[PDB]
Amino acid sequence: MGLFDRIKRVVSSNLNDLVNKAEDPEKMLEQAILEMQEDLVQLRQGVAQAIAAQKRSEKQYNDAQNEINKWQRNAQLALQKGDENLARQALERKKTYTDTSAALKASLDTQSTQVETLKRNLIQLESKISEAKTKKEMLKARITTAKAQEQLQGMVRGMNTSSAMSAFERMEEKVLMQESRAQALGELAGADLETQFAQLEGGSDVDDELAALKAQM
Amino acid sequence: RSEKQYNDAQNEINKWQRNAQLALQKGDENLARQALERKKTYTDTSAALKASLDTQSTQVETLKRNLIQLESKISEAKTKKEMLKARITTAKAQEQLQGMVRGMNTSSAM
Repeated sequence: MGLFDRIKRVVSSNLNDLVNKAEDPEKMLEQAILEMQEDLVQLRQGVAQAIAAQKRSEKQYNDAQNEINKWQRNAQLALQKGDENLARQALERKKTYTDTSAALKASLDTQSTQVETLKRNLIQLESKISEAKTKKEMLKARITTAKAQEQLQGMVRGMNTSSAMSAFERMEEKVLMQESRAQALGELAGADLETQFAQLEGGSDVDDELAALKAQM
Repeated sequence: RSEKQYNDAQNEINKWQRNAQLALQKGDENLARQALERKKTYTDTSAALKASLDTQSTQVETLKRNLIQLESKISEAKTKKEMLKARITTAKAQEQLQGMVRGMNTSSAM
């Protein structure tokens, strides 16, 4: 058991590197965004359920409030045309209705309080997804730039990592060597001393003539 | 695209402030409260988005500079190519100078 663990760790490292070779940032950076949005959808549906529950609760509040006044008006009618007992019954019912309405509003308040937090959380979700979507577009351009920035960095005369400039440097070297050979075929001939001696006298003639002509003028 | 989104958010912030104006004129306090609450979130979003637009511009600056350097290097290489072509065509016959000396027989013409 102290050896099978090691074997399985080695196998797992093999497989994990075999996979991490396949991952490609350009497509993964978009699949991640896709899944994030797909989950935001379900969160939205949950918030929708919560708000619907709140709406139903407030509708019940409204119905109870309406019936309270309905029974008060019917007590009015009873007292007008009926007797004291009928008004007593109507008022007794209206009391229970008012109690129910107050008790229900007491909870409607907290329901609204909770819905507020839910909506705020959803807003934060949307902001985070937007930021991630911006970063995706930034990094895609970074990728497409770095994929060829090597073709700047190979421009230096030293490194041969860019065959495009390597086959240029080698050709330049070959041409320079060819010209050097053709020229040195002269110093082999022995004309270098003759050229040096001739130029030791001919070099300053132009300057001397210019100076003399300036003096004359 | 990022800066366009910034502009849209900035526009809608003022739109909601104006609608709060209208609510306070004709409506009630709760409507203005709702409008201001929405405008707060819009302003927060706009500021957060500009915070990243800044760095995006910073990166684009470096990218453009690198491209400029690329173009300069290619121009220099293109100049060297034309220099070395003439060097080649000269050295291909400079042997017909160097054979002119009385000693070497490498030039059958002389």
